[PDB]
Amino acid sequence: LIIYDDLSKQAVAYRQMSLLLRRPPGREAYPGDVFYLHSRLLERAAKMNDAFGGGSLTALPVIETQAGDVSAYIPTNVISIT
Amino acid sequence: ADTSVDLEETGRVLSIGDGIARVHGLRNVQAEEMVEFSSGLKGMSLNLEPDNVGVVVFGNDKLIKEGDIVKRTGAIVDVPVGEELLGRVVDALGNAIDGKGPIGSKARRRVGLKAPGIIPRISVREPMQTGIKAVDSLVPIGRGQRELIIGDRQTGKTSIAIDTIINQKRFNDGTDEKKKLYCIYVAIGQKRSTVAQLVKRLTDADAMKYTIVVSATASDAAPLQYLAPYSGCSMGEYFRDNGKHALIIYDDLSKQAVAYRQMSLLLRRPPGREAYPGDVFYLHSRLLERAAKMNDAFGGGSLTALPVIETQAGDVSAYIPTNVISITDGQIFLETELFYKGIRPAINVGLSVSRVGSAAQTRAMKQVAGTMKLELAQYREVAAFAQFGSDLDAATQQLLSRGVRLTELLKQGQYSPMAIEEQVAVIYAGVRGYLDKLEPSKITKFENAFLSHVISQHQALLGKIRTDGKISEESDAKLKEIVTNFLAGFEA
Amino acid sequence: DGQIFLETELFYKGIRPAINVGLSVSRVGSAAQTRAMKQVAGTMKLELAQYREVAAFAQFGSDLDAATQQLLSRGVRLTELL
Amino acid sequence: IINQKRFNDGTDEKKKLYCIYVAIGQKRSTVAQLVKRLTDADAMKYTIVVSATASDAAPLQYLAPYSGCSMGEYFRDNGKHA
Amino acid sequence: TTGRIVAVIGAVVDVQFDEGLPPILNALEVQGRETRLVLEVAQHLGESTVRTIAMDGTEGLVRGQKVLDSGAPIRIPVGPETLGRIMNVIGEPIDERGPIKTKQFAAIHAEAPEFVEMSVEQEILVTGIKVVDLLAPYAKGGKIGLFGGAGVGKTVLIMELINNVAKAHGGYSVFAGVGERTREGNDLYHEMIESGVINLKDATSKVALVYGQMNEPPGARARVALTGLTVAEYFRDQEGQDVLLFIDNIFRFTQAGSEVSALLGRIPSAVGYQPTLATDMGTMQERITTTKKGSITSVQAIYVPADDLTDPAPATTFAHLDATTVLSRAIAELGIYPAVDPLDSTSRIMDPNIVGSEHYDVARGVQKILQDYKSLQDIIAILGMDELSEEDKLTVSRARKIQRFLSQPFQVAEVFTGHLGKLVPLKETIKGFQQILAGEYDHLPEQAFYMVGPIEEAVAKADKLA
Amino acid sequence: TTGRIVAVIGAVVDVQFDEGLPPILNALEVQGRETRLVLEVAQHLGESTVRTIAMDGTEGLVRGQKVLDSGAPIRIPVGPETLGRIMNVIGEPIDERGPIKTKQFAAIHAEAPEFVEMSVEQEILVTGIKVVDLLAPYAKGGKIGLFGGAGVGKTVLIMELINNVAKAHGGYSVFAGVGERTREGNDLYHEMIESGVINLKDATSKVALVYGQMNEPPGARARVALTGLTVAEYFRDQEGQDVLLFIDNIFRFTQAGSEVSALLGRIPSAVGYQPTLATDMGTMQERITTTKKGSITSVQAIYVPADDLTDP
Ligand SMILES: Nc1ncnc2c1ncn2[C@@H]1O[C@H](COP(=O)(O)OP(=O)(O)NP(=O)(O)O)[C@@H](O)[C@H]1O
Ligand SMILES: Nc1ncnc2c1ncn2[C@@H]1O[C@H](COP(=O)(O)OP(=O)(O)NP(=O)(O)O)[C@@H](O)[C@H]1O
Ligand SMILES: [Mg+2]
Ligand SMILES: [Mg+2]
Repeated sequence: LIIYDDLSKQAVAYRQMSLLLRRPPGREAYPGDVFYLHSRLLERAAKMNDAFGGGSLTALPVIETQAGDVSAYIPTNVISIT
Repeated sequence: ADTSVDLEETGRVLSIGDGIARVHGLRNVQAEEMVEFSSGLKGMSLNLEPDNVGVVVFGNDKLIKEGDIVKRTGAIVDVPVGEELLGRVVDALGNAIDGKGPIGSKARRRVGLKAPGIIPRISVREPMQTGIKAVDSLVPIGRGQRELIIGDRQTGKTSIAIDTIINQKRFNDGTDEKKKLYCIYVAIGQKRSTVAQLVKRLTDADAMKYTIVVSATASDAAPLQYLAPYSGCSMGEYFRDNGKHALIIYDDLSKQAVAYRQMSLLLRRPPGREAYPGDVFYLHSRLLERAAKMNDAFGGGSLTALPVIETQAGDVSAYIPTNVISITDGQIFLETELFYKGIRPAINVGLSVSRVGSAAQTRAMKQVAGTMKLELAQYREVAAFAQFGSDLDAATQQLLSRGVRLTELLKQGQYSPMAIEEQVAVIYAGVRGYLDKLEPSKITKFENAFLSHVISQHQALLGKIRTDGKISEESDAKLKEIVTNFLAGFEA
Repeated sequence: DGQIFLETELFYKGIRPAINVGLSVSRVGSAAQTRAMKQVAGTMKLELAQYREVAAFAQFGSDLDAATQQLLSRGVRLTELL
Repeated sequence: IINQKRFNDGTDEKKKLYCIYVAIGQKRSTVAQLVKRLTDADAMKYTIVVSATASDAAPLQYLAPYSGCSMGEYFRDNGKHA
Repeated sequence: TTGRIVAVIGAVVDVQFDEGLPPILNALEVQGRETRLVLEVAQHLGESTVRTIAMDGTEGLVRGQKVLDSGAPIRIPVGPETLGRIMNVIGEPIDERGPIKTKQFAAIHAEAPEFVEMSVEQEILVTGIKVVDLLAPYAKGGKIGLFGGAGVGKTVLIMELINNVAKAHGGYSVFAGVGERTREGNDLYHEMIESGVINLKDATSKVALVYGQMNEPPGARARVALTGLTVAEYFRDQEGQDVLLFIDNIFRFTQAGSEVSALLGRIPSAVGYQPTLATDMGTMQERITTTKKGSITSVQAIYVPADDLTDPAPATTFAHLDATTVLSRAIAELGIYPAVDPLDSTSRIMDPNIVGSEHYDVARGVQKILQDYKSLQDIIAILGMDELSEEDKLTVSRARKIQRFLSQPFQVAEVFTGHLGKLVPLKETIKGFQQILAGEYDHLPEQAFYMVGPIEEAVAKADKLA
Repeated sequence: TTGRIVAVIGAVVDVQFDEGLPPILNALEVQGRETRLVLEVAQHLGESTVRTIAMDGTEGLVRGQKVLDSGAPIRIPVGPETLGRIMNVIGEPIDERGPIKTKQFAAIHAEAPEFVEMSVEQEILVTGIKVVDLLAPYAKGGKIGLFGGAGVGKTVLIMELINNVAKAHGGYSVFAGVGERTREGNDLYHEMIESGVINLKDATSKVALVYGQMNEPPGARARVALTGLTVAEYFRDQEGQDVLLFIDNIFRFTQAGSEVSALLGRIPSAVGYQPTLATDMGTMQERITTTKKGSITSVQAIYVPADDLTDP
């Protein structure tokens, strides 16, 4: 069982690099592949069949919202991701 | 040094993508001069730079590579015009898309022309008949005038246009050239099925014969959608400048707006209000000015415009809608709250006004619509209270009675337009009280009944309003005759 | 070192100068006043701030103990005086 | 500015308050009504009026607050109150 | 000397002069054109190149086409010989009656009158419009701004105002159509010929017309306001009279600027506007003024985009004004006309020392009774009127009667609202609203005050309802 | 021909050909990699360079690596033996069940039906379900918005629709999962076999599955809705069926395309969306209509953001 505390803060840490590598900015200054940053991280959690040992990884992302706004770009990403 | 390719009449293309093609050479092309590509595709020379020509592509950018040979045409973006288009469906450029061979075009006109100045005009006077009761009575449109259809999606916008087009056949079936009306329907950003299902409907109503359809649907390239209205506008101006009367319908400018916003943002022009470029007002300003009513010295021809605007959730204060309010000579609002209620056409009477269209209404209509507009505001004088039956006053309970009948009467079926005298006859019914007794549940049924009766039996009485353009004391009393005995006979 | 805020509502309601007693402040305070002004304005600002609040809360028809009637009577008079 | 007439028409020298009214990007006619108003009330005499009105180029309007603040600084540094 | 076009983007043209480079604001002439395409210089780009903003359509321009400096900014006819004549931005007449014959010409670019030249006289101008003359009354030779969103009542109000003041005026009048509808000129021209203010047979003509409607390209709309006000400038300085200047629409000046600013090579400001909005408006607006040599009464209708009164365009325009009359859609949709917001409109003249303390105390009373009604409007919005106190129930009832007594049937409104137009004398307006405030009419119904002239017509209107 | 990698930036790769250039939208094969990598030409930057958008991870890429133009857009297996198969955006079978042996391969891009090939008739696709056919009838060759996700048996309604079209009209269906969660992909797979529509033994299958999973780059999520549409387009024109096309979910197709336009470097439009939004929608949604040969009727699951219907 893994707990990413938190993904909103990794999203900030990624954004910095893109903006400074001079990749195009989007909504809230986030690059195009920030959905893609979290989509490939959280799909990695799965439950394998007895064919592959039957083991499992279970994911628990944390997202910090401001003023309860779950419609902010990053939260909107992770809500659909999960 | 050279014995082959020229750089004065030819280009090379330095880069292609984002819609624009940077062209190398073209030394003697003009601003907004049409150009050709090695793949048959045509472009507009929008930018003239020291080291390149910026060309807008009227089609799929995938067909163009770096190194393609670009050729001049010399003519500034022009379109095939004339009468050889009536009954045809063409693209934004003017090419036949109905597969019925080519146009036999004997004339061409520029897409980027200026509107007639102050002197070549005169205040609208000729009746542009919609065939819809609620419009022709309360929101009278005149020939040479711009009237806006505006409202949320799926509220009957398009239907007002088409019934007006179907309506004009009653004039074009005549021989009187000075009362006929030719039509142009410009489809932008729609579904190709919606356009195709429209020309079929127009055909099944013998309307297409006097109609030109310009189609640049959702699937078409963004600048095709951009060019489309202007192209067909010139096709309209032809009739205007010939002393004929034409009608253009832009369905719609909101979809042409996003198309041009795509162009401006791909071009990297400063995104402003709602990301729209600084000249989205201008985009619709220069176009709708071109609808005009010429004075007799200029030939007495008129271009009448009905542009369409799709609001989001009733928001008229929005950027694009407010602009078009400030372009057009009046509006027609279509509230979702009346449409999703059964009232069709869903015209907000308390918001829709036609500025220069009053002195272009039939006098016979003014005799009935004047005290209709008066009693309809007297009903709209807060009658939202509704539920009480007979628990209110005495003088105010009859205004609730009148209203709902004068409201039900304005309901009208699709694809069934009405002659101006056929309208003043059914409006006469409620406006005088000959419906006050009748159950509100029945007014629709009564109309069809009474309406086809005066069509069948009393063509003599109808012809005597039509010709006289006025409800004479003799016809008024002979009409009182008709409604009273029919009402008593009427089986609810 | 503080601000003076003016509202149209207060302006049109009659109050001129249209000073918002709640929003405006002075960071130097009584130290900027004569000992004559301090003897009459020493607690007046925080008094009227409490009055402006209890004025909009007491308009709900609730029977008011004389102690909150006293502050209501004083606040109306001092607003007219300024 | 008009309340300073008392202190400026008396013997007291360390109660003298000199005035700088700096107009930024305003209507010239308005600035003219203003200086008339002061001359009618005879307060204009102890009042410098720095003007960079709407018709003046932006770079000048940018500078006008600072310029008057130097003119105030003269009083500030040389034992006067502005 | 000659200059060659090296670049063409939109209405922004780049001309390269090998010999003697022309200065900023100079008017250039393009050769090889069917009609006079004027380019006005905006900047020097270096390397013998200038940047200019066109005065017409740029379609059909070849990279190389020769251009010739005219050693002067754009020049136009001025003086009495322009009265009864319509001209475009560059001075070319457009009423097809031959060219305009004068001796005197002027440049459409000029400095603003020096601080010394400003006037300080403040005197009221009666209009006969109740909502205006009471709460935000215009002053002779003052700056009048008519704010309004799309279709709210500007062009109708400014037309009524002409019919009221311009017709019954001794001196001359200048109208400047800026970026509005072309038929709005064909309406005004034929209506004015009819009223005699424009005379075609002789030259007793009183109004001068200049147009640059929404058919004209940005460049033309950008400078056409200057054209008009320059015609007005002359009648103020060179003849020293009472000029009336009318402008519709003043927004199209900054809008046109917005359209070219991008291409000029600026970086976009707020709302994607020209960064130069602040000063672009200043230098142009400060000219439209009353001086010590003459007086201009300036009525300028102001288009508000997206009903946003905070948009940099209408919000910067306030600062240039003496009287602001704000038209509100909400008011209009309540069937109140003129749709003037009686609490957002202000006049610098509202000072008991000018209008009289009797005028002032009725204006401050009407505003107080309306501000109180507006502040109760959030409680009645949910509860309904039934729930108010017996003290407040009265103030509501009066404020509503006042609201409708602020509405008025205009003479230009006749030909579609069916009601006979009305002008109300100032003593009748003040005495009118005093009586409603005094409680003399607490018995008359509200609708009796709706769309009537003097207060004596409310009494008449109430009697009708039997 | 051959081109070299000049630039690798995130999911956007630049490739320089010496001689002739691949037209915009032509698929590119990156050589020497572990699996298959496709680069879709988006722009021509000049100087014989193209700007491509990858459909898979761009790690381990060397500047100068040889890239092959396929001379055509992204070509995918089409034909009856694509039914009961899980496909990805580039045609590859992702069900580990052996390569899809179809006779024809078709490019995922193609122009919308001409004005002449349109159906002037408006007909009703009878679903067999009562609520639908009576109150909210589906238009044959139209487009239907499906509101609300799982927890009410969304998956079922879809499957029954597949069954009943195959039953009543003899027309196949295609599920295009845009932004499919891999758990939900697996779960939807076995739910279709367990119920009868996918037949792992014989050829009685009624659906073709295309999966644009979430853990795939914006290029793959933006184009999979086409890879599904093209498999459905075969059954409209080549076999003349009344086809059924499921997109779940359409919003993640819009957000996919917004990411791409954000990546290429285009100035964003209103609310952060792409400037090409109108067309990005038009060039796909206009392939879904009734032609002379057949018809595709599409059911699309919609996500509305901030429950805002005015959201672009
Ligand atoms: N008078 C009428 N009576 C009955 N139905 C009507 C009437 N007018 C329109 N409709 C129906 O209502 C729907 C909307 O009409 P329409 O002319 O498409 O308005 P619209 O605003 O142009 N829709 P859209 O352009 O897609 O946003 C159509 O599907 C018609 O079937
Ligand atoms: N005093 C009035 N009485 C009655 N109706 C009025 C009055 N003023 C305006 N209206 C109506 O409201 C509309 C708006 O008038 P208008 O003069 O066009 O304002 P506007 O802000 O200049 N319009 P626009 O230039 O398009 O933004 C007109 O069509 C009139 O029918
Ligand atoms: Mg429609
Ligand atoms: Mg107007």
